[PDB]
Amino acid sequence: EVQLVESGGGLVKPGGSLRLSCAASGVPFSDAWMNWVRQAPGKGLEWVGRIKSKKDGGTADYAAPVKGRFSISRDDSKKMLYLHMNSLKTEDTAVYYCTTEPSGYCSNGLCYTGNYWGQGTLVTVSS
Amino acid sequence: WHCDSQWLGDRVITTSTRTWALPTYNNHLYKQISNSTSGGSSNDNAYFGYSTPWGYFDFNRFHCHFSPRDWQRLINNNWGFRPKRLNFKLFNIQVKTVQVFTDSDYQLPYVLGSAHEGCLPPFPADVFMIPQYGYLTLNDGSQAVGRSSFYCLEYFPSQMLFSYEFENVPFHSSYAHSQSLDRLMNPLIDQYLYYLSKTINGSGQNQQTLKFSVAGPSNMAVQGRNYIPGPSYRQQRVSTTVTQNNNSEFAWPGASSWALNGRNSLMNPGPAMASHKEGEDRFFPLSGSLIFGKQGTGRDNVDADKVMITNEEEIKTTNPVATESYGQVATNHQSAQAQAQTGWVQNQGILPGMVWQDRDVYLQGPIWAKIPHTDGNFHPSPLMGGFGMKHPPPQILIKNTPVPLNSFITQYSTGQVSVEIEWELQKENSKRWNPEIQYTSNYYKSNNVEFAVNTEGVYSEPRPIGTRYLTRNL
Amino acid sequence: WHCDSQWLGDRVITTSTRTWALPTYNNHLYKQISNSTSGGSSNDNAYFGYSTPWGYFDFNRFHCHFSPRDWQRLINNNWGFRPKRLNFKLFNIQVKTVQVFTDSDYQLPYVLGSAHEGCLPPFPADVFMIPQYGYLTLNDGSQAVGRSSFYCLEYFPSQMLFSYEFENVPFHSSYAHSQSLDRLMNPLIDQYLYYLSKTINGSGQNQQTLKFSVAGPSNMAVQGRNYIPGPSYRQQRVSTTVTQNNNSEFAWPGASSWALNGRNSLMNPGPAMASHKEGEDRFFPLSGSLIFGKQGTGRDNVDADKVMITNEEEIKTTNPVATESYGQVATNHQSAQAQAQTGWVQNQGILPGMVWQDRDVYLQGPIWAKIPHTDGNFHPSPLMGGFGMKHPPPQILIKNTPVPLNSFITQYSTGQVSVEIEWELQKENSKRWNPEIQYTSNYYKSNNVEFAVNTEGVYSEPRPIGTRYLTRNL
Amino acid sequence: WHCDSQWLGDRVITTSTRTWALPTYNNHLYKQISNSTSGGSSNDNAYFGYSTPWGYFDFNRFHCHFSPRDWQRLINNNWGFRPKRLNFKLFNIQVKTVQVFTDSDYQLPYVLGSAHEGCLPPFPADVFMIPQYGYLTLNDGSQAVGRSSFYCLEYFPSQMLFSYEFENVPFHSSYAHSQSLDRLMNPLIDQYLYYLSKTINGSGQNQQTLKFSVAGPSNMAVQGRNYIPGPSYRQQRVSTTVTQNNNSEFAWPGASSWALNGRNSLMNPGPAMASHKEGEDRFFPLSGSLIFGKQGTGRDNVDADKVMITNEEEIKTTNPVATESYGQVATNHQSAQAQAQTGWVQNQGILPGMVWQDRDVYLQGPIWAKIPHTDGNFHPSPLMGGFGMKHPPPQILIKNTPVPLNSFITQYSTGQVSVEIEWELQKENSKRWNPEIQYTSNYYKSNNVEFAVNTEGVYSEPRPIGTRYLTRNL
Amino acid sequence: QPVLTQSSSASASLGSSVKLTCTLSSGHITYIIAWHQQQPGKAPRYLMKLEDSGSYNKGSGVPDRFSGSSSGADRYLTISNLQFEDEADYYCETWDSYTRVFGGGTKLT
Repeated sequence: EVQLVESGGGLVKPGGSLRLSCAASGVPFSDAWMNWVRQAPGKGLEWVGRIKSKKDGGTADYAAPVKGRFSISRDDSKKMLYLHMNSLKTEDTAVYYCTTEPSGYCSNGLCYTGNYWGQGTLVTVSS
Repeated sequence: WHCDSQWLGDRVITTSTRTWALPTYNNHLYKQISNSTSGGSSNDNAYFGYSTPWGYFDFNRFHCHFSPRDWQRLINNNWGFRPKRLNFKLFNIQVKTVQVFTDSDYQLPYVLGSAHEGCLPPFPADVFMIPQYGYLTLNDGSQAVGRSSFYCLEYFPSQMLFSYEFENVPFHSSYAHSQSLDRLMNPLIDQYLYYLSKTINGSGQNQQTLKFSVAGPSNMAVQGRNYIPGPSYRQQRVSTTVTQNNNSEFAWPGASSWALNGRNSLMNPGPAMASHKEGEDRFFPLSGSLIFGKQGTGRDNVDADKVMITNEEEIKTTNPVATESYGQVATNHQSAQAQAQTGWVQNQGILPGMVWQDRDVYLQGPIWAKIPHTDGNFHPSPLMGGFGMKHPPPQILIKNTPVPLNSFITQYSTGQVSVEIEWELQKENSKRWNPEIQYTSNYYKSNNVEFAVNTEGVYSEPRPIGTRYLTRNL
Repeated sequence: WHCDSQWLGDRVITTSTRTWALPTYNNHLYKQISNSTSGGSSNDNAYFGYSTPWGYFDFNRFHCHFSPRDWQRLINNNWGFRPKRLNFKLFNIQVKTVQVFTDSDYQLPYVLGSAHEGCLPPFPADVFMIPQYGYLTLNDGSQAVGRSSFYCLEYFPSQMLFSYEFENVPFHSSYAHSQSLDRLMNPLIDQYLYYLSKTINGSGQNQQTLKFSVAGPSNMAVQGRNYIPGPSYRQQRVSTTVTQNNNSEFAWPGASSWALNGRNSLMNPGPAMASHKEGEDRFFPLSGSLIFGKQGTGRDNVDADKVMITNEEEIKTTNPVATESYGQVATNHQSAQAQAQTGWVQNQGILPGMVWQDRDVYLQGPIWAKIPHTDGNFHPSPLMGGFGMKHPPPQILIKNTPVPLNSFITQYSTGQVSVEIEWELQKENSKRWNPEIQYTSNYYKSNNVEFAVNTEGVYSEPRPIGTRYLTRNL
Repeated sequence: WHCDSQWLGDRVITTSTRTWALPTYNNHLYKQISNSTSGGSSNDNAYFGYSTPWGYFDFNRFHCHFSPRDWQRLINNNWGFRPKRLNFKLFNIQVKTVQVFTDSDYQLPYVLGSAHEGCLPPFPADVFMIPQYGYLTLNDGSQAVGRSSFYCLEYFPSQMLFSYEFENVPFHSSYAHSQSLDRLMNPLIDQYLYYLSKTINGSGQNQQTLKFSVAGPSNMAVQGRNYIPGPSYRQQRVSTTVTQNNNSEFAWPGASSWALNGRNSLMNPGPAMASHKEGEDRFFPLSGSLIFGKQGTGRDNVDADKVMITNEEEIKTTNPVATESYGQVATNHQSAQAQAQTGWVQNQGILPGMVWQDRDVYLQGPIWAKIPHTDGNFHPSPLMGGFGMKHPPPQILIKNTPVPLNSFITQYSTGQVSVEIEWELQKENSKRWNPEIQYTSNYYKSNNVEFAVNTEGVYSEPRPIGTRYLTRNL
Repeated sequence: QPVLTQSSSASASLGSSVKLTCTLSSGHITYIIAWHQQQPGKAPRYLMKLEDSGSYNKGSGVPDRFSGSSSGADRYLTISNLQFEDEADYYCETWDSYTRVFGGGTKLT
């Protein structure tokens, strides 16, 4: 059973920086691609970025709005996914979900065809 | 000069006589070769070996011994075939002495099972050059190790100027099942075995239940079966229509490989598996199919119409598809807290009760291979097709005897080579009512006749011809 | 009439005579059938084939040849058995001519290995109906392909109104090991081999140390072993207490399957694996058992107590549990910067040095299956149990001759059938001191007698009887 | 007294005589033993069994039958060996009667295949103590089950005070290949097969193409090959430089293991795989390599300089590295949407066309094992090395007859044992020009000669000696 | 970059089937898509993903009344039996190697 919890959400002034973290469970974190998506209150889902697995290279992809402001990091040893936020905007305030990559994740010659959303974390950017 | 084929009962005797030319290689020297002498940087491609002045005769491909009309006559009328005897001759020597010896103890390395060029040409009027002999031994990078070997071929006694008995091997199976592994059942009758049809009554809380049902014609996927399809090692799927393919380079990065002593090697062709699902002919495994070139095709970066890609779709009855997963397995214990979880098997080894078909042989493809000499092996039949043998037809080495000290006279030889193989046949016993599929030429008119010369006199083979046409029951 | 069992030394002869009734099928027509004729749209359930007016005789289940007391006599006193010869007779034809022939070249599809209903009844007084013959061939969806075969059984010579010798097969093993694969050791003595006991001295930085201990009686998990258990392909674990099952429909979604040519077939019953861990009797593998219905059990969605679920737990000595992972492997290289990571091996194929037990045969279950005709197979012993054979007992086809053109006389036939099989036995040599487990009846009073008639004269078999009671060493 | 080795042609005859002492075990009692009696709380370590007053003779290790020179003479000059006959003698009985019987029907549990201590000493002047016979049986926890067996060895007829024919086994291959599995090719010639060199023309959009190239000497990784390396089950990699290992306990947590009936046994030594890559000998698999121990070492938590870790590197030509993945399999279908992906394969079972070498045998290591009696096995050769046998050298059980009822006289016996084995040999036919690698002593001076007593009279064997020196072609 | 279009909101009465359209951009036609439901107060739930062929892989924890099918460049989701328990935003997503795109949501009532 795969479980994904997020943390690091709270109040930050419009100028400033914050880190979010996602600690994966029940999934082979080393072999899987991860994703961040955010949902503005009363609005639909919006994708943020992904982090590819070590085998495929540690490169990360970013959505056009958040490009260059945010970074995604991963700690394979600690099985945690990170989102570093810098230069915030009022519009940024959303519930940030930690989701595994939709295609799937294949570990040790076995593939898994289904997707697991995180619990979600509310981030209110205000002063 | 003997070239012909004698069709007698259950046997075939195919004689072939060719003219050859033997140059002087390496200026009569045994020269060390490695990737350094070539300049190769990469680690996977590192090698160490020696190049020898000797040549060798390679008759190891089918189109050496079979004409297209003999090959059609074989594959349409017969279920199985295999070699019995071998008779080799070398005559009409013309030197412009010549040493020759067979290696009947297999004391040299065996380079014939590697599918190299240099065969006796398919068309008898051709003259062929004799390829150079060389062998690789152990290496670390481009360096050797103490365990590496050096073989002087002058240290073998040779005749200055034979018959062979093939060891017992199974018939190559020329046929394609008229049943599938999963449909072997009687369509009219129910089984007496039950399967679990329903785990819940309906939408709601605490609805768990167990309901069992008879497996029968109505639902055939759940019936119990006595056998399962062959093993799988998945291949990537490439498309001949290039607009499905990804706009990225995945030729080496995306290919299935195996690693030995730190060096990766592409898995080619690999375990025998169907090439594509029924209805999809545009896909082929990345390294899972034998690819032959058309006549006159260049060496480097040819397009997809210059090569002939063979496909195994005949064996899709008993074998998994190369580009698909073998199946699903359960990855967890369910409970009220935990839902059922399954994973898709990418590679599956041998399990008891599997069945499979080996890879097909082609007019252009290899006949035999040598089984490596080892403590163990499983299903030694070679992966490129043909007949695996612990004692295959021996290597035949030949060179010009040097006439003079580095100063020698430029000298070459030529002659005739007649090779004769006795092939055993297995007749088609089928009671099938309706007519078989056959191999046919097409009556529709064309500029040239297939399997014949053009206006410049160049013999060419239009398409790869497989061996499996007639059908059997599974 | 011949029914009895001659028990002679190491041999058994089981004779069974029954009465049959043969109707007229398809009004003397061959008919093309497929899923489109029935109407099931699913792609996994797609089929194509033909139905024939012919019927056939199926004695392939054990309870045809064995009374319950002859079975109890077989399994309690004997370690192994296997069929040797067969004698078949068909007499007392009563038509209210009759064609019959046997297929001794195996030129027809073979439907007798799929565990279909239609056997000679277990109870000698039951008049039974012969099943209809039909077969499936290749298909694409519901359509045929150019490679599909059609067989007219009129085109086989028949006799209008024999003995068969079983090919050599291994003794079926009726016994359960008194040892387990990992406990084969001497409990009193140490090994001379060392294992790695400690990778660190204590809690703190830079504590890396390397310490080796002796494997022995105290710690048995780490000892070296010459053999490892057989292969596994994991099944989902289902509970017979329904409130421990998940509240969702996972019959098909959470099941282990294999895919062939794009059709997913349930993996049933699958490789031989222990049904459940020691002490847990309520869990069975989802698709990984044989499930027999009780007398009168309905066809569709019957409850859990209408059926009989067999358990393989006798083989938990050499075989992995069906619902468990085979083991663990390492997924990385440790270093100062990375901890040791491992993962579960859900499905494992054959490795050298494995040992395993095949699946048990039951009084209800099948006797033999036909090994497919293929280039290769591994451990051909069939997955539902019994004896695998490349030339099994042939199919015996029978029909009524049409007497008149679509206008015919309504007509049927009846008569007697006596099959006689010689069985070879393997005696129990054990030096075990304490008494064996035997298969016995319960003495406590019941309204009915088990394996006997009720007040309506309807014979019933209360439970499946396995073959494994006596013990051997591993 | 007979000790000497007869070297005659193609065979050897080795003879060993030792003096022994036989005590009185369990005060002439049979006693039930389990982990409850032992005190272990773990399930993986749980067991149930019996200890007996009997002893037994174990000659199952090589150094019993071979001096260090006879081993040097064997392994340098021979390509293979295997036992033929055995002649066990027991004489010069001295008591302070004696029962002896051999178990030739294999009706007792067989404990000689578990690599226990208690062998005849390597140095002929030592006097050894006969180990106590005990066995294990089925258990639920520490409790027994109704299927457990009890064996009274008194119920076997014994002689109050023989010769054996080894069943046919393959020659153990005492050689190392001078070629590697991937390098079998002719380095000088192109193949006629093509591979997919490129999938895109250049950087940009919509660049897809299929470009094919010839597999040849320049790129050897992509060539077609008939055979693939043997199976793999990955082990964790430990370094003998302790700072390179991770700072945490991972000996048991990170180890490769298999599970049987819910009990986890370490995978030791496991499949035959090369210990380490070329150039890295500081790494060794966690449970992969047979670890011996130096003389006078100690039982628990010894350092690394107190053990002898054997390496299998000679088989790195045909076998995958134990600490590396087998290879990569394509894990999806590429398309315009998704990039091609591949995944590491940790464990790979048998595929058709695999070849492998078995594990080497050492002067100190075991000779034979007993193949379990089961319905199936694959490549029964044992995993600790040596010769697998269904009916191996019988167990020879010995005890002192009691002289008195629990009151007895304290008493022991002693005497002589001689065992003589005939070994068939396979001579080296190699045509290699340059000299072989040999097993040789080092000239450089030292305080003590190797494989010899010291000033206190303690014999010791300094290093493990493998059997693989001479080379063959692959 | 693909563009996912879908209806703004659609409702159905209990016990009946509702169908929901998700339209792929042109030239992205062949892409595989996945469906998610989000309860009004909860994190989204993966439903299934459907190919251009009409083949679909349903989730592990999902009822059998969900199914999907596709015409050219046009994707569907069919809720055959409507239970008051599922009415929620149904999002349609599609992914590419470079980026992942979501639909605007469809509120079911």
